Amino acid sequence: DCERFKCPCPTCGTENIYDNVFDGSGTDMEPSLYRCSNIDCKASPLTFTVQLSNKLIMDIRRFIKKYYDGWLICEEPTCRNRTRHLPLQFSRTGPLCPACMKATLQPEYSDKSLYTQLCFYRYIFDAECALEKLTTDHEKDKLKKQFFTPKVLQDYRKLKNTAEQFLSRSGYSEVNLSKLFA
Amino acid sequence: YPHCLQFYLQPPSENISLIEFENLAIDRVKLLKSVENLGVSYVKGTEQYQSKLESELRKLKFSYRENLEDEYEPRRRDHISHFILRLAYCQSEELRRWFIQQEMDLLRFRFSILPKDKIQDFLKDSQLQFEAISDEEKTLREQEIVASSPSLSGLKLGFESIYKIPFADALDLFRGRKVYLEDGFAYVPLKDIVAIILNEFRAKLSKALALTARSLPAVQSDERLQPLLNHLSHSYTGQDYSTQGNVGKISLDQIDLLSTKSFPPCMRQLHKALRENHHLRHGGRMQYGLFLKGIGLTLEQALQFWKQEFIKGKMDPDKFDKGYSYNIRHSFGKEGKRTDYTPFSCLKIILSNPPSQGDYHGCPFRHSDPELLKQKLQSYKISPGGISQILDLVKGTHYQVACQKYFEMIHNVDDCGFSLNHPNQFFCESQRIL
Amino acid sequence: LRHHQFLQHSSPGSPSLGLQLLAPTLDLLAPPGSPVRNAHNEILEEPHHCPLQKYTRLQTPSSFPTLATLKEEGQRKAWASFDPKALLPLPEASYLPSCQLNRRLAWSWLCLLPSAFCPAQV
Amino acid sequence: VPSSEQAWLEDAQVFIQKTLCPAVKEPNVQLTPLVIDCVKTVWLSQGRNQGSTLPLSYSFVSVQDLKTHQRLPCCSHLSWSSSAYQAWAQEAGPNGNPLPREQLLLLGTLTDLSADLEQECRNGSLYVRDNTGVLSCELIDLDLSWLGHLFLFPRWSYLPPARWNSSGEGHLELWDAPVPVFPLVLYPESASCLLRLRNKLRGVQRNLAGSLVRLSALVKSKQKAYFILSLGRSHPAVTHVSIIVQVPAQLVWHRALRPGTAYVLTELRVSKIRGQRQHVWMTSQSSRLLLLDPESLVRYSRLLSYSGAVT
Ligand code: SF4
Ligand SMILES: [Zn+2]
Ligand SMILES: [Zn+2]
Repeated sequence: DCERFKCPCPTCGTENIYDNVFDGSGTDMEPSLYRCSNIDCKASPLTFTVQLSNKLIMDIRRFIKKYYDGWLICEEPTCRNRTRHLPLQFSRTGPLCPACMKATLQPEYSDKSLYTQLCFYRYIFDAECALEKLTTDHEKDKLKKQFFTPKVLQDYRKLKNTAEQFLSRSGYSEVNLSKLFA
Repeated sequence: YPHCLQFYLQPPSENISLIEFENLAIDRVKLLKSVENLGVSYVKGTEQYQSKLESELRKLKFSYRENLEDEYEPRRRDHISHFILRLAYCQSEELRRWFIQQEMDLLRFRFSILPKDKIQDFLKDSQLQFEAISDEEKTLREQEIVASSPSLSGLKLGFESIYKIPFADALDLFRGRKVYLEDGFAYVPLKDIVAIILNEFRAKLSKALALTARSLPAVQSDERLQPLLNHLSHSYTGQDYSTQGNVGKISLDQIDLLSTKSFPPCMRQLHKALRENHHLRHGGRMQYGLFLKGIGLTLEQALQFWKQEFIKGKMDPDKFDKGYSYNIRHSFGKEGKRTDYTPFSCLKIILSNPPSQGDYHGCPFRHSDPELLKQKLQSYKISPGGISQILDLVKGTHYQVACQKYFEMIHNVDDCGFSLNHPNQFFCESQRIL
Repeated sequence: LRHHQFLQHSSPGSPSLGLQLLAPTLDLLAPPGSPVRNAHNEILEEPHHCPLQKYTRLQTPSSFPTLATLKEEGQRKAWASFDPKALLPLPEASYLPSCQLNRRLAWSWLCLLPSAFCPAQV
Repeated sequence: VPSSEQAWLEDAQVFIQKTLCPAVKEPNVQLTPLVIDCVKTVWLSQGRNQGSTLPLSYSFVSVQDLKTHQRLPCCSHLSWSSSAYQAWAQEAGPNGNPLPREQLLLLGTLTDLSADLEQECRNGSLYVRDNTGVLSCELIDLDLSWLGHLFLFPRWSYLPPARWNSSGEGHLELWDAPVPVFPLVLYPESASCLLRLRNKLRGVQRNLAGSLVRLSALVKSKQKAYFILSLGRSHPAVTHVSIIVQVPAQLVWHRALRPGTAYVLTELRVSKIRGQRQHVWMTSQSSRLLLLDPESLVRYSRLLSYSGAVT
């Protein structure tokens, strides 16, 4: 239930979506960044790592934009109010809508989303894992023989690194034990 | 074997990965449940009870050979595992009991393998009096030790590193006249050393345990740790082995044939029932229904099966479309995720969903009353001795093992191959042996 | 070519090809001249200059990739190298009608070597 | 007792007197009932089973008939139920199907050869002779008093061939000491200057002894198949002494000699190496012992010990 990664082609003009590292079917499977999807055109988007890099940041830097600006929405499935001026009264679940005075209020982009999505990015740029988890010997050996240079790997490494550091920067993966057992 | 063996203390205020957190949680809980099962199966000293555990335990990253101070991997894992699950069971006596009891027996086992020198020296590192005799005193005091206590036979006492004690903690080894005395520095075989260690451990451990339970509210202001806030013992397994879309493809007709040899009692009896009735209530099917995805037949094929079993029992051939079949189909749609989009696990057909009059969904071994169930199971052509030893565990209110022993008998194979947790896993096995 | 026949102990009368196929490697890299290493000269004599005890830097001479390998490989290297701009530079870059320019610039060629490849594939 | 248990109970009437003993002469009485009872002896030693005086699992088939009937390997111990057997396949690695349990009571005629050949095709090492099969069996260690008899084992490992036309033919893996169920010099440092001069210790065969410290492999040839071993004593004494071994009845010792161990041997010839002034001793046929800068392209390596696992 997150939002996929859409991508603009630098030459053919078409668009793309990058869901899982491998692009589909089994023994055929190929790396995502290899060939533009549009059948005919033959440009290979990998060779534009840096450009991808840009959009990556220039995309994430709106998701965060939402959260710290987080909407507030109503719960009693009739009222359906949308505002931000957090009111001050409180109860078990939290605060209370001013109009439907018999109901709670909920965040819209629940942080769980934000962290989920950042995991979703860091997923599809870290092929190394999904490569290791693969079962069949011969498939692994043949594909690696085929097209896993240090170069391609390194480029994945680069963008994946950007993502991972940018979330682990500081929000959520930590749980400060020094306040949890006092 | 590792340094690991240690008396829990001093919460390690690091700061860590949320992923690793829930990982350790699940791992440790698995270890606990397992140890309990493995134990209640056999008796302690049997070498199955050793082999199996020393396999599993080593498999889940907790016991290897020598390494650095404390940031060696498996000891750290053990450490943070416990000092998390501490937050698990702070809300019952029965719970805190079960947790203590299990950790107790684990430590017993996991400790019973250390080399003797490592044993005594680490006891030394533990507290003060944990010190050993000189074996010369074995010769010097064989008469005293042997004739004193009945806890030793003849003269053949092995080369155990016997121990010097303060009587002040011998509080049962001596009053029962079970040891020689040298000014309260009685000398006792290792057995009672383990005993006393374990008893002081239980004491101190409970004494700590109660404290956190008296200091809960902190977590209440977070919800990342919402599962382990109070959500472990519930309707998720170890994990989803027999999940959506695993190995299987079989045509309709064969089902009944396979039934007589492959359907775990709950299912089997429900399928007999719907073979007779050809009608079921609002909730009932929603077990059997998803259970069929266990083998994973196609909807229109499953729809056809149910249609046969519906209109032959006179269910209006028009209702079917806008009624049952509708939801039966949706059972593979958008919402149902972890609610319907999954099969069921015994810990969902036990811990909840009360079965009502004359209905069939629900664990027989729980809901079926004892002796009615006795004749009932017996009707599966079962030796009454097996039935009896089964009903024993059944009133021991631990049932998975009962299902287990039943299968073990009905196929006569003298290993359960696993520790069952899901009826569909049971099924995949039953088909494996063919 | 059946494996065992290609892998029999080579000799005129049963000669494999790997017997010779590596010929340029076989010869340009390591010509002969040092007599046999014997138990007198490995286990008994000291000092011994036995080859195994000697560890030596050794660069890379070659490799025999797949036909298809080279095909797609070149395809990719070239296609990627496809700089549109540097094809025709300033100023005539801005000195053509929208017909004639796309006309004259719809075609390109190139060629490449094994020398640009480490190792020198063959 | 129908044919089921008669399968075992016939060993007292058909099996042992025909396949586990040389039928060239009388069927020994020291062997048939002795093994008949020894099987249950070592069984009831521990005997984890339900209780069945017939160990139904094992039998006896001549050693070169597995390649005719069990075209697959066989490695077992005693008393493992199918479950406990299924509880041994992890200790280091489970990669690939574990060795099969075609259960038999491995009994073979021990000989320093296998076939009817004695000089050229000599193997030296100890292998199995039977009444319908004559095979090789991979040893571990050798002492010197088990030549020309029959030995039995409940612990054993076997292997069927690859192509009976090719090199990869069948063999066995021997785990434990030779168990027959039958009713059964010049120290290196103390002689450090004897052939150290040629003028003193050449010509005739003299006895020697010492602790094997530096032993290489054993090479074949067209004519001169041999090996050269080196020995001594403890580590703060850097000097060794060397012997050679070039006899079909003496490859047994490279199959028997072991580092860190010591020996006392007799009947060891001299060496007279052609064009090489390197006289040291050898053994011979009539001997029997008992147990006691761009120049840094090319660089010269170093030496260290280890002990690992096939990976
Ligand atoms: S194991 Fe659980 S689900 Fe399976 S038959 Fe027994 S009670 Fe029913
Ligand atoms: Zn494109
Ligand atoms: Zn409102």
